[PDB]
Amino acid sequence: DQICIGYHANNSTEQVDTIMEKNVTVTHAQDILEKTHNGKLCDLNGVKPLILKDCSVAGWLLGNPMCDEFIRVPEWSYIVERANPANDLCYPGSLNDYEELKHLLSRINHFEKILIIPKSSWPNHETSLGVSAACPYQGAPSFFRNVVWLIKKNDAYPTIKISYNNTNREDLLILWGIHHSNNAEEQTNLYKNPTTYISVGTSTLNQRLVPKIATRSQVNGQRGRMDFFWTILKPDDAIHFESNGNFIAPEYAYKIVKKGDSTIMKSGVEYGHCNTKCQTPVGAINSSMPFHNIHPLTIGECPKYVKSNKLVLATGLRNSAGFIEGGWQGMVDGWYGYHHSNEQGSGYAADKESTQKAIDGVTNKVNSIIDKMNTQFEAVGREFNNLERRIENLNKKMEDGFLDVWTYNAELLVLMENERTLDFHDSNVKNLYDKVRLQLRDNAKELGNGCFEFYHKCDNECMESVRNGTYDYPQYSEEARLKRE
Amino acid sequence: DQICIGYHANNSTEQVDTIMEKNVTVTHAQDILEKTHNGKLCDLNGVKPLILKDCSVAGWLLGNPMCDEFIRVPEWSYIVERANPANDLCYPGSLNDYEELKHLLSRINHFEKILIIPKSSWPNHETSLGVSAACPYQGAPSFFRNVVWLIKKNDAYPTIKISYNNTNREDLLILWGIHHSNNAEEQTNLYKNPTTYISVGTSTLNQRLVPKIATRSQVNGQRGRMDFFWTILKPDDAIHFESNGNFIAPEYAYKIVKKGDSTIMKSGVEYGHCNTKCQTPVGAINSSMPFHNIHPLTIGECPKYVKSNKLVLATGLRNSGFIEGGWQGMVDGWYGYHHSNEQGSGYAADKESTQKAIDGVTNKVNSIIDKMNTQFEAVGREFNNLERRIENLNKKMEDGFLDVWTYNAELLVLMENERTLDFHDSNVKNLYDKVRLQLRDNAKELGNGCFEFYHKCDNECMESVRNGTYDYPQYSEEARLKRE
Amino acid sequence: DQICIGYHANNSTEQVDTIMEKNVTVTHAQDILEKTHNGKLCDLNGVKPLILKDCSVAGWLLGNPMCDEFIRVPEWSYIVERANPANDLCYPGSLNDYEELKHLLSRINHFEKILIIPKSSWPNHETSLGVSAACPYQGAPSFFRNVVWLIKKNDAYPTIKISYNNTNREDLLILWGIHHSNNAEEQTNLYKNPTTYISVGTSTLNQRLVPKIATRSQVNGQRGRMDFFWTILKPDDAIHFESNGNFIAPEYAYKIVKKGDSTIMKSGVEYGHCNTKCQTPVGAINSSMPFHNIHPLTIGECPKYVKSNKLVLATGLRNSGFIEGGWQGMVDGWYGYHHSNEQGSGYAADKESTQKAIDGVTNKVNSIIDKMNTQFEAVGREFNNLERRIENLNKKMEDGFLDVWTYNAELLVLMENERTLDFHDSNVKNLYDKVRLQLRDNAKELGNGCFEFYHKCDNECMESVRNGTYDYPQYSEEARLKRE
Ligand SMILES: *[C@@H]1O[C@H](CO)[C@@H](O)[C@H](O)[C@H]1NC(C)=O
Ligand SMILES: *[C@@H]1O[C@H](CO)[C@@H](O)[C@H](O)[C@H]1NC(C)=O
Ligand SMILES: *[C@@H]1O[C@H](CO)[C@@H](O)[C@H](O)[C@H]1NC(C)=O
Ligand SMILES: *[C@@H]1O[C@H](CO)[C@@H](O)[C@H](O)[C@H]1NC(C)=O
Ligand SMILES: *[C@@H]1O[C@H](CO)[C@@H](O)[C@H](O)[C@H]1NC(C)=O
Ligand SMILES: *[C@@H]1O[C@H](CO)[C@@H](O)[C@H](O)[C@H]1NC(C)=O
Ligand SMILES: *[C@@H]1O[C@H](CO)[C@@H](O)[C@H](O)[C@H]1NC(C)=O
Repeated sequence: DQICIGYHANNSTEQVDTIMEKNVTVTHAQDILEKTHNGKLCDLNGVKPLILKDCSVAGWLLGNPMCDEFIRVPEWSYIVERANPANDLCYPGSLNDYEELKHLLSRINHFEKILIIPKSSWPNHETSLGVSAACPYQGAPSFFRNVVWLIKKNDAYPTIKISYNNTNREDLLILWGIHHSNNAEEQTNLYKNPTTYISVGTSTLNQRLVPKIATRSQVNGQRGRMDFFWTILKPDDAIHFESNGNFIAPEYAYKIVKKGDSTIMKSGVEYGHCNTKCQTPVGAINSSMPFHNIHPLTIGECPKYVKSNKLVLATGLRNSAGFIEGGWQGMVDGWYGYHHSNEQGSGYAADKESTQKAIDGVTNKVNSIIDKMNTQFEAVGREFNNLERRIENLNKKMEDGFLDVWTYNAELLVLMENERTLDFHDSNVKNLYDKVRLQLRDNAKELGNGCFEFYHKCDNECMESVRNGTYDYPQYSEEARLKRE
Repeated sequence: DQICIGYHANNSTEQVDTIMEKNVTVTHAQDILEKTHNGKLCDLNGVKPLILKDCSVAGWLLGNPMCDEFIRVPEWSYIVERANPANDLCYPGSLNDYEELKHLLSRINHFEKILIIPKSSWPNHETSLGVSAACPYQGAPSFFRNVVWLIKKNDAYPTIKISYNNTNREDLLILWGIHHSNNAEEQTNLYKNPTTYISVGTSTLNQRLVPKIATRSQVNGQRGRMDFFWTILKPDDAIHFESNGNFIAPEYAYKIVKKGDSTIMKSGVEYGHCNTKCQTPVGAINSSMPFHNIHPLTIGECPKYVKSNKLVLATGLRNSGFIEGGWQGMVDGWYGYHHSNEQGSGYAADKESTQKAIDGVTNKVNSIIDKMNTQFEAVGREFNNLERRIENLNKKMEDGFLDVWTYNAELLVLMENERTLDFHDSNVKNLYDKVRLQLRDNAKELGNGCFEFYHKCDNECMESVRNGTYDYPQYSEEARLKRE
Repeated sequence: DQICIGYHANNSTEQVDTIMEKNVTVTHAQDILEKTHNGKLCDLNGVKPLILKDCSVAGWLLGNPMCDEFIRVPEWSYIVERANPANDLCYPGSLNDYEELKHLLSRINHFEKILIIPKSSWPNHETSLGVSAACPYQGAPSFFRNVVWLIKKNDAYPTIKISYNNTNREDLLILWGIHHSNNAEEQTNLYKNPTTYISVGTSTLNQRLVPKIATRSQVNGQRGRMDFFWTILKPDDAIHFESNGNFIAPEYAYKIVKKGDSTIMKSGVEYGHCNTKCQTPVGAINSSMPFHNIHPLTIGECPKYVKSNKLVLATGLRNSGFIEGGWQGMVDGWYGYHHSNEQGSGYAADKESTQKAIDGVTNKVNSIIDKMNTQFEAVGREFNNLERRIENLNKKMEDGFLDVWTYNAELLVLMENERTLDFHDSNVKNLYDKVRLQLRDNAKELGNGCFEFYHKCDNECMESVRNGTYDYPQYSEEARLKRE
């Protein structure tokens, strides 16, 4: 007749690795790595992205004829540009500080196109003949919609002096430009004056733009260039333009309210009509998990990116070395338990108030690991041009350096803490074995099989008494002494 | 008679968290995070900062007539500016590469102003009428002091050619400027020449400045602009100027000796006459702790910034077995003995086990604290309105380090608090098993962490249990008779 | 007569630290810090570096007469420059975006010089008279090899109009320049037109360079300057030039194909005809270790730089318990027994317990090593003197990761070293308990980790305890008679 102390077992094929042991098969386990994404672009904390479809920020702002998605997205959380946007700056040219404009325009609380300078304001200039084939609507010469290309009237280009005073109590992104002619004849056939200039003036702005007339290669059919510039006119300031020619003048402008920053996501996944806290270029994540293996370029309150394919914590115990050779599959109601063998019956009876302390403790470990990184911050990817490659490497080295920090720390944490969990189970069961012993030492033989050879025949009642620690060895003393000497 | 094994307890309400348990009351604790700061701007490693009051670096450098208060301080460690300096450039304009000059001048080991180009070097030119309302000394029209605004003399502005050969064995910060007019009438009225230029050339510098005459909105009453430029002249180089107008000419210059760098601190906190190794915009830290939560924009050998409000390490044993009782009566050691015999009762601590634990617990805390080995660096924010991308790259960096340090500092505390509390438990068990091995069968293992002496033990054999000098033969027969 | 439980000891003087215990001498150890290099510059993953001996990238790209080691390498993994290169721009001047060109040229998969504008293309200009004493070759005036300094012919400089269509299926790096003359007399002597220009135009380039005729300081004996500009002409694009004068015309251009990035290294070390995955300026690393203390500025897949001088993990046994005592005589194992009987005294080891430990501590060391992500390709970057703020940003990042990696590594060693020692203590105690249950009421627990056999035990009887097959009945009555 004997009683034994044991640990739970099940059908789990789940494996965890530890610092000193690999491919340990455990009963229960929880992966702290989120590997799933919805596959759709979604809203970020309630606000909808500005999905410029085959358009660029420059083409959308200046008003490329081919771009016809609604300018009326009043607020956005991030801009979604396709990589290599199809339609951008139809007339060959540039936009100064495109990348800084895009950054400002990444998250905008209020975007309202207003007309600041009417086409009626150019009485001595022609507003209808500033078109090019390169910028084409329905197979006809057209131009940028929100900017005007002014040419001569009656072989004359009288000097322009104009001003717009922002009266709107809201900042204004005003876009203007210069046309670079290809020859002196082209200069005198669109403008009339040979030497030209553009002056732009605000409180912060002093500009002098002179055309560069020289032979250039042809892009989109034209050997001339249009270089655009921008400023943010403050609530009560005036912008002053002066030109004797070569002026792509502002007609429309944009009201800007700037509160918060984001990035331009480059992706092709469709808007899924959803909301998320974390947005990847390939999908969106809904998770409290601490780490993720999806995409480096994430926007929102996102998990930390690591290179791991799996990060399996151990929420349970081993499946079938120590004094207790194996696990009892038949035990169902507890992790730690007793086995009573006597004449009345032999069965498995688990010990709660030991399993319960274990399940709460291991659960708190998992939750402490998951929640103590509530350091989740708003973060984004970035964009740098082809003459900022050195700054790009700083970004790559920072992003890669943080990756290697988390990947090493996370895996070691999993390996270190999983070992402690498995030994915490081995320590917990010995405390049950030691509690049963030290209460019946003389009456049973410590076989070391995890079992005690009960010299005294114990009924089902003293089994529960041993479980409750209420075994009186005087009550059962001599029946064991007869088997003893 | 019986002898008991147990641990110490006290009045402390200090609570610590482990990775597996929360709100665990312990006898002693240690927070490894610093929340206390001086509340004053102290000197950094012996050097007093350059506190500019309602002054910007540009206004202090160029000589804003309202900014001349801090003219003679030979060296400094960091520059203190208010968030919105009120004086700055009286005549509207700019200073090229301002934020790089600010960085260069954040830590200077020698600054001295010298007269490089006297006002007597400008005959045939006028040194007296270059004054504006925007720059005001005692309500009177004035202008920047360290630079000169030359204007025409006798309705003529002769082209001037001037050179300065630095001879001072130290580098010279030379500033100069161009005045952008507003109309052709303003130009001729100030400099008879209509088309103008400023050529500036050193060994490293080739500069051509031509004025931008155009209408602009007004600020500080003037619609014109003064764009300023600077260069560092190496100790045996010369700077060569040439202009036919619009030349804001250097009069004074500064000897620079830069042997290190810091940043500009934006703060209005008063100057306390103190010394510190770590300074924040809100105060100074002299802690040796690894982590801190005072301010992000620290400057110096500072702890690591974390988002925690508390980081409490367990240095005690009150909570977290079959010995589940903590003796509040024991007042001399962490682990100890309790003897109950017919002679009396008493508490006595195991000094060996207690001191071994104390020195080990103190090493665990000292390991975490002293292994940090922080480096010196400054965390100022020094990027302009068209440099926002670099500004975010700094933000993601210093926020990415926040998340690394906070997550690791928190778990380190949780992880090592568990080991500490189980270190205490196992140290208790070692005392129990020590006592058990001596009393093989001469006493009964009660199971509550105590032993029931079968024989009778006086106070001196109780001391034999403490000293490991218990004689099993002496009480063996007496105890054997006690059984049955 | 007695059997015992203990651990192995040797001559090892290796000292490690734990979180609670300092300077503990162990039997076996392993340092996870790499502290050695080969002292030579090696190939990076099978690709030779471009070693510009006392040459700058400008002096090699432009044809400095003394730097003109024409390319023998079609590709390179990184560029090795000296700290202060000695040749560079012989005629004083500048190269636009020099630091970004050095990033692009830092790793090149294929590089081939080609003649794009033959000197036969200039029939109305003098291609032979453009030399200077600033650029000397073999005692004679020379100039840059890969560019032509066109001057006037027959007191006439007709406006230049030239175009080069790229037809090479590869991108072309083209370099041109502008000469800044010192006076109007010099301008009319070398060129004839007094007001000049240089227009350069591709699909992505619109440029207008005008000379800066002004007095400058004398560098390399010349007060003139030559400012060079570069572009990358895409495979089916044309560059267009137009110059009134002051034109330093492209003669030779370079084919560029670019597939990776790898910084420029400043080292005086000599090439060693070797290959590595990790390179430092001091030497090259051949390590699988997680961390290193060799040089901050590495290139390749490298361990992590830290400030530590040693990161010694413990794989041994000594001086971790109350089964204390080390047996120097117990070779051939880590855990085992000491048998003392009339037949003699000897040691024996528990093979299964020892092997389970050496495999456990081996995995611990290999887990700390293998979980390292072997980084990526790496760099030490370079910024110029008006970019000191970004340098500070790069400094903060590199120094920030140091403090992160050092602290995490050091404390990881301290934490895992404690439990490695406690792993041995608990494994020894498990052998003690295994023997005690076989020796039930046949010996007495002395408490020092040794069992005094009540009966008399043979040599083979001792072996039965190790074997796990000790018959309590066979020696039952003898021990009862020895217990009085
Ligand atoms: C652990 O299991 C995986 C999956 O079968 C296997 O790839 C790996 O080799 C195993 N680890 C060891 C040490 O055998
Ligand atoms: C711990 O203590 C604080 C203060 O009483 C209490 O608000 C908090 O709920 C407690 N946390 C837990 C898990 O009991
Ligand atoms: C624009 O209008 C406001 C109205 O108060 C006026 O103060 C201002 O002078 C104008 N701003 C200019 C010319 O900068
Ligand atoms: C300045 O004076 C010294 C006197 O020896 C002279 O060598 C040096 O050339 C001068 N510097 C310049 C730029 O002329
Ligand atoms: C130290 O002990 C080992 C065997 O344990 C032996 O091989 C080695 O030679 C000894 N080292 C020295 C310096 O004596
Ligand atoms: C540990 O060993 C080193 C080298 O012998 C010694 O400098 C140091 O003082 C020792 N540490 C302590 C706490 O004794
Ligand atoms: C260059 O050559 C090809 C083939 O003749 C031609 O199609 C192309 O237009 C040329 N490009 C330029 C910019 O001249």
